[PDB]
Amino acid sequence: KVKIAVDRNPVETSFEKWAKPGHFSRTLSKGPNTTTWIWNLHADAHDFDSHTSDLEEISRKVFSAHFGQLGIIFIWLSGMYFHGARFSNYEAWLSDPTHIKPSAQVVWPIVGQEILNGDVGGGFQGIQITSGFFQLWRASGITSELQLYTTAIGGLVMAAAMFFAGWFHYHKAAPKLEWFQNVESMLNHHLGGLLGLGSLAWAGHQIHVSLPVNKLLDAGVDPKEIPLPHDLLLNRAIMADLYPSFAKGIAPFFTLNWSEYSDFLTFKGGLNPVTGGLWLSDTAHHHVAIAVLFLVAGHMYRTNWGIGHSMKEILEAHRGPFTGEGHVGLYEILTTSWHAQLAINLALFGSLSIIVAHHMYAMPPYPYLATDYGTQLSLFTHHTWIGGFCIVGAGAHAAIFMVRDYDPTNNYNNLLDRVIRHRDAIISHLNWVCIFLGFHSFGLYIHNDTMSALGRPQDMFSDTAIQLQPVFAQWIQNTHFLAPQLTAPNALAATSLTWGGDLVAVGGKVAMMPISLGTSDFMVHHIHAFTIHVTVLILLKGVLFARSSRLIPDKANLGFRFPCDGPGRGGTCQVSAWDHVFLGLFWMYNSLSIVIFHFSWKMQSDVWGTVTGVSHITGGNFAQSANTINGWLRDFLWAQSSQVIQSYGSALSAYGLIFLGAHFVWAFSLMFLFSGRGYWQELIESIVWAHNKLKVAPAIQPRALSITQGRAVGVAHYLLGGIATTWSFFLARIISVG
Amino acid sequence: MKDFTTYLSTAPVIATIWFTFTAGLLIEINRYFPDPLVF
Amino acid sequence: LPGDFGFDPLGLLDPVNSGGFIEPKWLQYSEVIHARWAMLGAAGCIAPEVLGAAGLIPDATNIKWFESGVIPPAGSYNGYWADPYTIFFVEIVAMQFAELRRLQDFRYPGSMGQQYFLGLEAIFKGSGDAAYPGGPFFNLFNLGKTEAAMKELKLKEIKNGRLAMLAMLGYGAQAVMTGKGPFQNLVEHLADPVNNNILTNF
Amino acid sequence: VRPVWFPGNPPPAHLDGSLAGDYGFDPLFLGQEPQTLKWYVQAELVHGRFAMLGAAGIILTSIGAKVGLGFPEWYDAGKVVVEKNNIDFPTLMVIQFYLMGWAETKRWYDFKNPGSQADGSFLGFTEEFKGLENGYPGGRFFDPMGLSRGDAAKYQEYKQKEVKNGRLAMIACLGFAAQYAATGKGPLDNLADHLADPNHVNFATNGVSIPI
Ligand SMILES: CC1=C(C/C=C(\C)CCC[C@H](C)CCC[C@H](C)CCCC(C)C)C(=O)c2ccccc2C1=O
Ligand code: SF4
Repeated sequence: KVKIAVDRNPVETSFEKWAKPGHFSRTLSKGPNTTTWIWNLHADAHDFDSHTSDLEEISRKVFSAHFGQLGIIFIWLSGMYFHGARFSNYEAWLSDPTHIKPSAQVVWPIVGQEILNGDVGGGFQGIQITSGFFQLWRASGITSELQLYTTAIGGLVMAAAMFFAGWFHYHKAAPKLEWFQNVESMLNHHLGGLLGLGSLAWAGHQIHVSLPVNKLLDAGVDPKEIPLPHDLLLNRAIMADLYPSFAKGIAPFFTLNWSEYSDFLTFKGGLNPVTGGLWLSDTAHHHVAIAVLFLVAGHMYRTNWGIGHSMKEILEAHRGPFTGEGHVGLYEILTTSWHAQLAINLALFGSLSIIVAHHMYAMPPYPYLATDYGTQLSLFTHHTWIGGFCIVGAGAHAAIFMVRDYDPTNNYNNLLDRVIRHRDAIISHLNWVCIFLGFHSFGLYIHNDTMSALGRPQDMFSDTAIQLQPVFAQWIQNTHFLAPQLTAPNALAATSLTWGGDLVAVGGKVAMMPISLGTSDFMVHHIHAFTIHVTVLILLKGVLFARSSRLIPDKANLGFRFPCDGPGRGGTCQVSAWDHVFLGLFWMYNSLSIVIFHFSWKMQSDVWGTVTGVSHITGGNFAQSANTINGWLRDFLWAQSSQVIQSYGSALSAYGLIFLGAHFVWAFSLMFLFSGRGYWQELIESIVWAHNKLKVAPAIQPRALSITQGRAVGVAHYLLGGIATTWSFFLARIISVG
Repeated sequence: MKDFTTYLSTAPVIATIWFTFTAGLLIEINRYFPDPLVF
Repeated sequence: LPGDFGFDPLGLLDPVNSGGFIEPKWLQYSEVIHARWAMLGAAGCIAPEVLGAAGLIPDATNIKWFESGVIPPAGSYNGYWADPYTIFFVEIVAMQFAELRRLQDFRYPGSMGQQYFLGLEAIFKGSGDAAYPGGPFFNLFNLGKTEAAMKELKLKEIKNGRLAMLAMLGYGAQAVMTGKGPFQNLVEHLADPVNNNILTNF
Repeated sequence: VRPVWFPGNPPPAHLDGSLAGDYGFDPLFLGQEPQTLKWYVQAELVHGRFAMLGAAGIILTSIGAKVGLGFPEWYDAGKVVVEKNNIDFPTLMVIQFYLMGWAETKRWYDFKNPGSQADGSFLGFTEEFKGLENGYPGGRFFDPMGLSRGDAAKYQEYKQKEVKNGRLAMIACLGFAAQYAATGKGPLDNLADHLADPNHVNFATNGVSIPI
């Protein structure tokens, strides 16, 4: 029986514990004697499983935590809109999105940071934002910075509301466990309402606001000349002017004569050529379709009436012969472990964000977005990184669950059980396949460069030399090129030019063209594949042997994170799934760096540039330089390095600055990466002798970090330096050359 | 209230405020007296 | 209790684990509050139009209600002795006082009859029940000294109020669709129950 | 039982009604601490008396302005008088500094040490710098008319009236500041204006205060 179950005034409100460090945990509450006390205090502040054992209270904790998270995000978005409204040239760029660089950040006239307020057009002096807020707002049709002002204001209000919500739901009224567990109710609620309604309301805003105003934009009327949105809502006259279907209002919809509404629900495909954005009619049709889908979807499961479904029942039903108990008890599991749902959602979300970036560069929706090569690249790399990190966090919390909440007594012969059984054969096969992949895919490029230095290019692997043509990908490309003929009769254009076809040009810049695939691209795809397989390997090992191993039959007893079990029996160094996900971070960074390199170079070479033919940025050099790592390094890196290595005296000079600084910090990480906390504490003892020699010892006993903590500090700094170096390089290069 | 005073006498917030004070000192210094080299 | 036909499908009257303002007392309280409000709103919106229809009031009056100026885009009236915001200001402070002291009751019963309030404190003892103070003022005449007729009045109030809420909904919906007076729509659908309907207005 | 600043709710702990103007109003519990509270008492007294000064001088000068006496408008008056005279602004300021510093320092160290300022270490006077109460330095100098030393009841009533008129004077001088900040005119001018048309002379007519 699904209903509302809460507890009134559970938690009080006083700054008392605020004066009490470590109060949340048992041991830390005792106060600091040595320095690691503060570190661990911080480390465990949000480990609510460590805090206590009440599932319900932990649920309430994380609930308020989400509340506050949302509030933070509200704050950030609102401040963005605020600075967009106050310190931007967005209206100038509205008047001309073709020759004004989006800039929203101005600095102060001080010791010399002022030089950076460069010229982005329209007499504006600031920094080019690569975020694309300009094209975003134009697609949404925002015209007056007053609108952004209002927006930021409302965001402030929303954030305040969310934080009060967290406070109330934690201290005034906190729901109850069964209420948190009415899972099918939550699913139906979310699935239907949240998504369907959001999409449908966005479609309505589109239809009644953006499509008219963006239609007039591309019509060419002055921005400050269009009537107001609510005025448009008032006067159906002008709406029928734009599309006469509106003259009939809504009765046709009530007569199922949708055909008439086609004026604004098209199926053109492709971009608006005068704009480079997707066809807004098509966008609204997309979103309304998504809306109807999720709406009808949100009514699947039983909540308080006979109709519906039982997740448990169906999962138990689905069982195969080779599998024993099939999908039984998993209901029990998911109803119980927070980390399970966590890791699930994290992996899914990372994958999503990846797909998001993919389709986004594939078919840019925003006005004149494709022209902003820098914004494209930036958002793409951004979301790719975010997704990968979400993946590894998923692996992390999955292993966390397997350590903590696992119990054999309920899972007797399930998918999980047989997995635990034949894990060794599994991981073995995985090792073998990854080794083969690495060997072949790497040695290809290496043999190429070898024949090169050997003056036998005849014997390389090039699109001219011995070839590896992705016949599959090209065949599929042409397949999509020809699909609308028959497999999509009501289609006008393919969703992407890269299926084949012509080139679209807005302002000389190459907006989009069909892209071919050579043996070079073959090789790079196989590279990516091998790397990802290594990453999944290390993660899978960590999770599969987190609780035990033929080496450590009792590994489950050493907690999730733990330095080692000594140097005994050879040496137990780095034997935690914590260490495993650590290694995974490393290999992942490697993978995604490679992928973004591929993307950037292929874009610059065979896609981007300026139309006249195509003045490709690097003239397609990639096509013949990518087969050899020498060509790679020189023609990509060494070449595009100029922009960053001579950016001084310019507003972009900070790019080279942070370039060198990222170099610095990335090397700084390595001392942690290599050193030894024992040595460190020895130095500590020496220096405390030095201090006490002058009666200047601190009360809190200075202590070298735990092995784990040193590992973490080092890896954080390492990844930071690498990503920042690359980030700076990319930004400077593209701002200079695009 | 006293709880609040104690929370403010906690360490990292004090480090914070002292640093903010010093930094604002020096920034204003450079504002009103730009480009110092000697003396 | 009055107006209870067992009409609680989702079962919002569930007492266990209540709290906040999801709590039967405050709930029905707000119910009757909005119901009385809707009664007043029906009277307000309906009066001037039929009044001008009788011509007993001037034609400068009897503009359609929404054209008052509450939504200036929807149209405003002029001839008001002061500014819209001028009126609105004192209106705010007045209702602030009223609602505040009503709430002070609802949270602390009778607790507005002690601090000196110009002798109007016996008036502000009310009773041990929000939405039903009584007292010398809030019950001028002892109407319902018997509990049977008392609950009769209670049910009548409930039905009338809910119905008036529905009436306000109708007023808003029609005035949005046809953009005319509700009385206008009455005259229309009387001219044609056939040809003057929501089906016609498509 | 005493009329609360907010009827219905109970007063705070450190607020009881012992001092004049106590209506239980410390929604932020700033006076939870006795020392800080007493300090605040003295601070409120001082600031209210200053505001009384401010209002009185302002209203006098404004009358002298509106009626044809050639008195400048207060916010201009300092400049205009320093200009009409041969006085040196920094000299004025520094002498004023000397004086306020000495007297206020005496008051400060009396708050520190309640009675050390009447010891007679000063020239020859004793108990004539002895505070009767916190913020109440009732002596032969700060009460030559000796109101405090007769009818303590009417005296407490006077304390009530003092803090009352003091909060009134504070809000009044803030009001004057606002009137000028809005209209750029004399407060008495704006007064006569609201007299002319209360229906159409107000902040709502200014449109500045309320920005619609
Ligand atoms: C350098 C180093 C140390 C020594 C460095 C340590 C322990 C970190 C010291 C951090 C700070 C500097 C000490 C804390 C300072 C206090 C906050 C005191 C106030 C200081 C003010 C400036 C705020 C290790 O202990 C270690 C352990 C394991 C692997 C690698 C390493 C490692 O590389
Ligand atoms: S402290 Fe380091 S070296 Fe020593 S046993 Fe542990 S992991 Fe190995």
